[PDB]
Amino acid sequence: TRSSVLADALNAINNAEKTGKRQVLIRPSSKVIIKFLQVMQKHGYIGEFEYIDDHRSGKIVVQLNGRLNKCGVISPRFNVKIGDIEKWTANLLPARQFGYVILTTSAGIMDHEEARRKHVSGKILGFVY
Amino acid sequence: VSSALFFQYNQAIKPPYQVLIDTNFINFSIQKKVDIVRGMMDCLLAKCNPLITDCVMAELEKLGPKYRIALKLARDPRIKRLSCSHKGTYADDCLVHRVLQHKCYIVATNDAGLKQRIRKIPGIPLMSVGGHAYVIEKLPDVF
Amino acid sequence: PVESIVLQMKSMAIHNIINFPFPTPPDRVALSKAIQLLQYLGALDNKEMITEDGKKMSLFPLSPRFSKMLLVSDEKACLPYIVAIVSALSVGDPFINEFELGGMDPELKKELRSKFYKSRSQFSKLDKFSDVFRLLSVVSAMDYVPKEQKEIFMKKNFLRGKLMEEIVKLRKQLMYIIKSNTSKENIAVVIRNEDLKSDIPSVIQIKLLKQMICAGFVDHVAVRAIPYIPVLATRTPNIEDCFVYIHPTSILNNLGEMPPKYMLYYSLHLGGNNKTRMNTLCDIASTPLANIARKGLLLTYSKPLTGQGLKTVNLSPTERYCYVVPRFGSKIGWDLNPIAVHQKKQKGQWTVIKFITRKGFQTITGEE
Amino acid sequence: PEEMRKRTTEMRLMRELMFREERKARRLKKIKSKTYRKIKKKELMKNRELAADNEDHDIARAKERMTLKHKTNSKWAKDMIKHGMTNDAETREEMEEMLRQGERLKAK
RNA sequence: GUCGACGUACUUCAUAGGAUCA
RNA sequence: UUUUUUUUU
Ligand SMILES: [Zn+2]
Repeated sequence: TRSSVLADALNAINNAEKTGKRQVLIRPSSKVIIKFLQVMQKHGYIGEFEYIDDHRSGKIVVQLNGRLNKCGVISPRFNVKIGDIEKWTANLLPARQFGYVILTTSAGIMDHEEARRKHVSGKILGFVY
Repeated sequence: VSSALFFQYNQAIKPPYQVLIDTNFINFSIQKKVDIVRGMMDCLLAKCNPLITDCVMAELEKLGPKYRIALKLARDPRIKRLSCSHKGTYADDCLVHRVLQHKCYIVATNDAGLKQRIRKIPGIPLMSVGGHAYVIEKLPDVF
Repeated sequence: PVESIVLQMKSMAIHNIINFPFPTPPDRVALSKAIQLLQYLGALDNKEMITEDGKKMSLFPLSPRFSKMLLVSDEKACLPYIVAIVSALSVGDPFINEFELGGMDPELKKELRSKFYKSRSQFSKLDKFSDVFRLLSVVSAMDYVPKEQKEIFMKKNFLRGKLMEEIVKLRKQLMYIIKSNTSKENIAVVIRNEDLKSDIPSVIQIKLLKQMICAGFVDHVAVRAIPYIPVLATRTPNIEDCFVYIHPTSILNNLGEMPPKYMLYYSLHLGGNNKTRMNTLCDIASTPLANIARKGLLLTYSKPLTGQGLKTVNLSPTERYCYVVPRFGSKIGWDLNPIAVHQKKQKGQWTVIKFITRKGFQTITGEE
Repeated sequence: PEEMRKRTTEMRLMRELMFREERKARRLKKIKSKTYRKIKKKELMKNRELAADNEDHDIARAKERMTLKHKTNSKWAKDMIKHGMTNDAETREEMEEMLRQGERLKAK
C-alpha cells in the first residue's frame, strides 16, 4: 500500500511536468512535503503553491514554471555523515555544481550547501536539479 | 609535415591542453556522471581548456528540448567557444578540418567512425569516456 | 483489320454485320477485334449500338483510334498538337533512315544520322515523353518557318520530302472537317487550334497530352528495367515473359538513360534475331492510367487495404473512403499503385465513384 | 414522426459495423507469432511506399550521433553477441537489421 | 562388462551484412 | 545486331 507520501508527491510533479502541464494536484501532504517544496521554491524550481484543506490529510496544488529537470527521493533515508555529503552529491547529480541534495538535519530540512555552512548532517531525503 | 612533429611524438601538445568536444562526449559525460573540467584534470593531470565549435553548438541546439541539460552544460561560462569559418556543416566534419589545419588540439569524442578518421592523422591524441572516466589514447606524456 | 469499316456501317446502324454483302467475306477475327477494341475505344458496348462519341468518330476521316485521340482531346486548347500526331503517323516513314543511301563515306553517312540525331534531340524538350514528341516538335518547327523557304530547312536536317505537303493538305482537311461538324472558327483563343500552321506548345498541358493519348492506344502496355522489357498489356493474357523491345526504326531505340516505366505502344512486329519492334510509345506511371483504364473493363479492384495511414473510413453505412490497389489484367495480369478511392454501395456493390488524393484522404479521415 | 425510425436504422447499422470491426480486431490481437506479424509488416511497408526535407534528416542524424543507439553496445545486442547466440542466423538477421537501420540514419 | 543415471572436464557445429566495380 | 515495295478520306 501507500508508504512514502513524499515519493508519490515528487513522482506526480515529475510526471505532470514532463508532459507539460501547468499545475499539479498532490494528495496527501505531510509537513515534510511542505518543507521540501519550500526548499525547491527558494531556488526557483517551482512557482507558488497552495495547501487546500479538507478535514483529512489535505491536498496541495503546485504551479510549475518549466525550470525543473528532475526531482526525486532517496528511499531508505540513509544516515549521512559529513563527508558522505560529497559522496552522495557525486553519485546523484549530473554535474557537480548544479542541483541540490536535500537532507534532514537537526537544524531543519535543507540542501547540502546550507548544511555545509552550518556544519550539520542528518538523514537524506531526495534531490532536485 | 610540420616543424613540431617527430615521427609520431607531436611535441607541440603540452600543458595546458586544449580539447575539442564532440556532441556525444557530452551525452556520455551526463550519463556516466563525470564532470567536464575536473574529469579532464583527473586523467590528463594538467590544466585543461575545453573548446566547443560553432558547428557543434549548432548541433546541440538542433537536438531539441529533451536534451536540454546537456545544452545547459555546454553553455557553461568556462567552456570557451571557438568560432569556426564554415558554411555550418556536420559536426564531425568541422572537427576533422580543425585537426588538419592546426594539429595542436586533442579530440574528445566517442563515435567509432570519427575515432577512425582521426587515427589516420598522425599525432592527434584522442580522449573518450569509457567505463567511469576519461581514458586517453595516443598521448605520450601520461604518467 | 476491318475496324473503321464496321465502325462506319454501324454508324449507319446495320446490325447484322456478319451478313454484309461482301464481295468475298473476310475473316471473323478482324471483326471480333473491331467489336472489342471499339468497346475499349469508348465507341461501342455490348448494347449493339455505338456511342454518341462513336458516331462523332464516324464523322472523322482517320483511324478509329486516331479519331478518338482527336475527339477526347477537345480540351484546354492542346488540339494543334494532337492534329500533328494524328496526321504525322497517318503516312509511313516520316523520316528517312539515312542508313541506306550512298572520315570516309560510311562515316559521313553516320554523320548525317548524327546531325539528324542532334536535330531530333534539339526538337524534343520532354525526354520522358515518346517518339511522339519528336514528330510533334518536327511539325511544330516545320510550319513554324516560312514554307516558301522550308525546303532547305526540310533538307538541312535531312528529312522526308512529300508526305508533309500531304500533311498540310491533311491538316487543312481535318480542321476544315472540325469546322464543318462544329462552329469552332470565330472563337478567340481557338486561333491556336485554328492555326493552319504549327507553333510552340505549352508546359504542363503536355503531360495532359500524355493523358489523352493514353486514351488512344488502348491495351498496349509495357515496363522498362541494354533493354529488358515485357509487354504489360495483360488484357491479352499470353503476351508476357517475352523480351519485347522498341522498334529500331523509332528514335527511341535505346536512348541513353530513358527514365520511365509504363510503356504505351502503337503496334509491334517481330523479326531479325527474333527482335520485337514496338512502334510508337507514350510513357506514363501512376494515376492517369487508371483514370482512363476505368473507361471499360480494362481495370477492376480488390478489397480495400489497410494498416496505418491506410485505414478505411465510413462516412455512412453506404459510403466510404478507402485506399485501394487497382488490378488491370482480367486472366493473367497485375496491379498499379493504390489510390484513395471514395465509393458508395448501389444495389449491393461498393461502386467506385471518385479518386480522392492523399491529402484529401487525410482530411476526410481526420473528420471521423 | 417516422424519421425517427430512419434515425434508429442508421444507428443500428453503425453499431453492427462497429461490432464486426471489433470482433475482427480482437481475433487478430491474439495472434502474436513473429512470422505472421513479420509478413504483415513487410507487405505494409510495400504498400506504404507505393501509395503514400533535409532538416528532418539532419535532426534525425544529430540525435543518432548524440545517442549511438544502434550499435552493439546496447543491452540486447551485447547480450546476444557475448553469449554466442547470434551464430544462429535468425538472430543474426535481427542484429544486422538493427545495424543497417542505424546506418541509414547516419548517412548524409 | 567396449553397462546405465548422474557429477566434474573438454571438444565441436552454426558469421556475415550493405555500396560500388567486373 | 535499325532494314519501309505498296496504297485509297
Ligand atoms: Zn565549422
